[PDB]
Amino acid sequence: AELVAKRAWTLAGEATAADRPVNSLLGEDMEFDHVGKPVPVVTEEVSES
Amino acid sequence: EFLRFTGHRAFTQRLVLATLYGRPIHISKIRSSSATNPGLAPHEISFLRLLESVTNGSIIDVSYSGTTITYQPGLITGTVPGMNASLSSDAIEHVIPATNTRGITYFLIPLALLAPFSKAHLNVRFTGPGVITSATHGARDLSIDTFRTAVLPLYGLFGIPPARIELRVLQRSCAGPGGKGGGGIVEMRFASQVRLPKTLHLNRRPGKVRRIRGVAYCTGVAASHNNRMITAARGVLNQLVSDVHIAAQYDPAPLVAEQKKKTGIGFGLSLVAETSAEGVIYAADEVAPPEGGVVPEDIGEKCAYQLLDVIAQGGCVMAASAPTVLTLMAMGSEDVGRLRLGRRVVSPELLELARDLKAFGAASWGIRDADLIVSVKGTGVGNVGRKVA
Amino acid sequence: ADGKMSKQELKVYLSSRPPDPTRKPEDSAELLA
Amino acid sequence: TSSADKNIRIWGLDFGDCHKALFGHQDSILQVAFIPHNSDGNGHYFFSASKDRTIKY
Amino acid sequence: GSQLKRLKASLREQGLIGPQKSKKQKRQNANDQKAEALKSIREQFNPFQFKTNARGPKFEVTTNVIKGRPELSRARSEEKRRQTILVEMQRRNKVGGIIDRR
Amino acid sequence: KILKTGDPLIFSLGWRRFQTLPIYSIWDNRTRNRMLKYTPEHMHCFGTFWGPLIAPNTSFCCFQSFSASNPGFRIAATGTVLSVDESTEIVKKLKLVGTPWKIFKNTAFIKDMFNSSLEIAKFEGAAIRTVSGIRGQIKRALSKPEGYFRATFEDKILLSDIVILKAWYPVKPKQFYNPATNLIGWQSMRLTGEIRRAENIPTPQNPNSTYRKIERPERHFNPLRVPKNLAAELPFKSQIVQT
Amino acid sequence: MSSLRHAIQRRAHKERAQPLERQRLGILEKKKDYRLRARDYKKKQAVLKSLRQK
Amino acid sequence: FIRREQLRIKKEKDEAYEKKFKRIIAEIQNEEGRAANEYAREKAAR
Amino acid sequence: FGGSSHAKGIVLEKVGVEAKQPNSAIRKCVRVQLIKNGKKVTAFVPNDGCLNFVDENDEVLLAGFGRDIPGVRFKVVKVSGVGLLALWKEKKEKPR
RNA sequence: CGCAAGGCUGAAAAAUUGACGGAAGGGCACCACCAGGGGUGGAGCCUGCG
Repeated sequence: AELVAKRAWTLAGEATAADRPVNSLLGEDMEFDHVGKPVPVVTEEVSES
Repeated sequence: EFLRFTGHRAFTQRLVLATLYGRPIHISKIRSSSATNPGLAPHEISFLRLLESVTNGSIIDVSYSGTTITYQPGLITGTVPGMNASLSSDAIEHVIPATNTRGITYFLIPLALLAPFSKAHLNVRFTGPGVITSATHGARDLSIDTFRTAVLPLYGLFGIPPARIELRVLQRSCAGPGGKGGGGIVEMRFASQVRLPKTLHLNRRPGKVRRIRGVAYCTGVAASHNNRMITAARGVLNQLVSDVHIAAQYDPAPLVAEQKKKTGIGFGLSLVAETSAEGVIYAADEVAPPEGGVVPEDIGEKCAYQLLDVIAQGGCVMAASAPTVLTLMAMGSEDVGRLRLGRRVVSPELLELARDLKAFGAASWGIRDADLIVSVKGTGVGNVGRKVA
Repeated sequence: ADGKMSKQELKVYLSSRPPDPTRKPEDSAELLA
Repeated sequence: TSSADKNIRIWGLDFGDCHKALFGHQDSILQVAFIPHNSDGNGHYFFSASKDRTIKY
Repeated sequence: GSQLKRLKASLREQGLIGPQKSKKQKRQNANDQKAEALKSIREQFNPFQFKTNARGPKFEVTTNVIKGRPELSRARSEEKRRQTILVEMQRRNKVGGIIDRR
Repeated sequence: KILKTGDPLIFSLGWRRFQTLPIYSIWDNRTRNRMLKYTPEHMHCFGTFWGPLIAPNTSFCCFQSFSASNPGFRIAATGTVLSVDESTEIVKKLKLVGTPWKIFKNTAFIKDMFNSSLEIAKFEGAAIRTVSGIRGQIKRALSKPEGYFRATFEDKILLSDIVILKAWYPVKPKQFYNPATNLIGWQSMRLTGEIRRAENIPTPQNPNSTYRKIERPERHFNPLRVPKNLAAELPFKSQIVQT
Repeated sequence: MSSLRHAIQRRAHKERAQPLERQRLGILEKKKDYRLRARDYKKKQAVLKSLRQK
Repeated sequence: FIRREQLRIKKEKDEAYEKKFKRIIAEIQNEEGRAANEYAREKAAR
Repeated sequence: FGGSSHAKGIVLEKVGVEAKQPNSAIRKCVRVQLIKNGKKVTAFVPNDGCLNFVDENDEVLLAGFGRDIPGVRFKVVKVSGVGLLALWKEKKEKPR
């Protein structure tokens, strides 16, 4: 029954915003690329140095 | 849950053989007699934490009383960058707490004999308050120098080459206040993972003990202590050997957290006698009491007397490194390997190792005369997971 | 005291690597040049 | 241990580790003395007298 | 006043910056605290370590002004993320663990 | 036939014959172990199943059904055991697909991708991409329509474009294990085609996924449109002459 | 090389079209059409920058 | 935090890979070219 | 090598199995150990997909390479008695 | 490959030119005076900072 049933939205390759439930991204653990350098936050060791 | 063991004797040997053979164990009745502190010891629960950290898929379960654990082992992965660490060259951190009385070689000997059977490398880094790099009074643990240049050449005999072993200390420490404490951090990097260890043969007589080299270390005391120890040890061994040479090592003090304190003030010595024949070395160690303040010449005479005792006693390997070489001989291929033990060398720990191997499923040992030759049939397990490219 | 070993024996023993067991103006032409 | 290099040292007398070298006088410290009784709860206190006309508790 | 001038005046009051005293003035000082005040000086004259409002309180009630440390709070939050989120990112796929019931 | 991931397979490996359901995964360019959906024709892919552990470099055979009424060539796959592990790291691409809403010069607002500002705040700074090849970055969640965001792209995207975000969702294999006890008797798990033909459900087919022929008109662009103030300010030798 | 590749190595990868629920918006611009669009815009901006310098 | 961690890990991993494979290709080319030049010298003397 | 035209060898380790780009010559090269003499030489598998047929500890015939790492002299011709191009063309199965 | 790579050790000065001021007299300032203007602060919304 699992093999014949419909694929989950994570197992479908293209998940638009109509398929999944509302805040369903917060329960997942995915990796993805980011763009650009983040800004370095000033920490106390940085200010001390 | 399946296999059943009792008692707290040879606890790390039982867990390590359980990991290597893949047989789930259940060790019951750890401290039934002790009413004050029953259950697991802190060094034992920290070894459980380290075993969970370096393995993968192992399930360890300690009971409510603390006197029974069960252990279903998994594979020894090591430091893979997806599960254990972030990078492949990254050292897996392990902290052991301040209430630790045993030396760090209590953790290193099972880890070093469980490390050639891993998938990736092992890059363990022992930090924390309770990391004593010295010998203990304790259960008379080896030092780091004793451990290194006394037992890692045995892996060199088995074909796990010591060109890739990197055991380095970054701070050194003795016990300090009572037996508890430490502070000196180490890191061990096994990069030499073998499929099957070679079936070695120690049979020829290791007659002429050619030389003695050693290490006398002082952490927190004056640096004339090792000079006085060298003069004592040379005054004992100059009746017998022209070349005894003992390095002197000195570290200021290690600092632990409470606001940091300086702990681990002590000094000790570690002699290694090298026989001209083959990889045969006899080692002995002696450390100051962590509260006593005894004479360094007393310590040098004590370690020289222990070294002459082990030289008189041992067939080929001393009884401190005899369980390691015997369990690697059991892990080797399905042939017989022949060790030459002395008749005085045979110990209750060695006998308990034999009982544990027979209980686990390795073959028995054949004992004949030549000191006695013990012959071990390998079981041919090796390491389970390795990426055959 | 004669315990001071050597730099070579220090390099084998007190290093991080454990010791393996399987070891035991003449002439005018040149001056002008 | 009161020296002529203008400081006193405190050693632990098991392993003889210096607890803290403490530079405390402007001249060469002549003498030192503990109070012997810990009946009053202060037996690890000591006086030090030096060539700069000072005692220090 | 200026921050430079008030720093010089507070250090002259604490005696850290004043004129070179003679041995007789040092005799008077040994005849007749300052770290506890130097901590307050090094906290007061470096006011950007902590977040303060300029207006003061909106409605004065009398009943018996550092309102937050952003540097210390950011370092504390980053230590919390090092202990949870980076550890889970390391042990993405790590099965089994020691079940400590005691 | 090709052999799909998820569909069961009888492995002859060691002394054991066992039916298990594997996961076929290519090693993408030696980076991430990406999960395929079929085995490649005439190519070694990695597989991953839950069975007994065998020391590696051990060859194996692999069948589909032990039936005599197979008209041709019962053995399906061959190979060798690469390694053994627990908790494999198989990974499948999940693309979050969205649509532009308002398009400025670079910053475009993208609508049909997320559902809330919480999800956008999680995916802040992520590498978003157009189908055309324009890269971009998710910048900020948008307030008034819940679920839209602002993403600054590389150049100007069009309203016809599709804006994708390529995440990698991990896929764990199932822990199924049939022994093929043939002398006693055993239940053989069927394949997906046999299941569909038995219980009468058609194969899922997306018309937006089936390939079509694309009628591209020849792209002609507008001529240059010079502004009036610039066209009146530039000098005599380069003044524009239009009757 | 070129003789060390099968016909299935040589086989072309097809291009997907615009979805049918979205075909009214025009054609789905891929890398080729994007290259044409970017070439025309860079050419027009080069002429306009030279006119602004003049 | 995940941005900073992933960028640090990506820089360290790419640097380690580049260093390791520069070493490997240099050692392989060195040994193979040494044996090839020795064989060309021993063949040209015949 | 030797006096013969082809040498035999044991595939010790496929070096460059973790290289990134698919048809890199570091990806294609394989460290083998010749039987007759005992030395470890490096040899090219002719193709990156053809690398998958070369397993560890397999008897491998290798010949010269006559024409990205210039100087690797040998190429793998047969693996375990079956020609490697035949294995790649899917004519024969490899006897193990 | 060789040197670097051996622990009277155990965490928290210079000056003939230097150190600090005071009094007098100048210059400048919508962080000063003077003359006015305008915010914020009252109610609601919300980015951000703590």
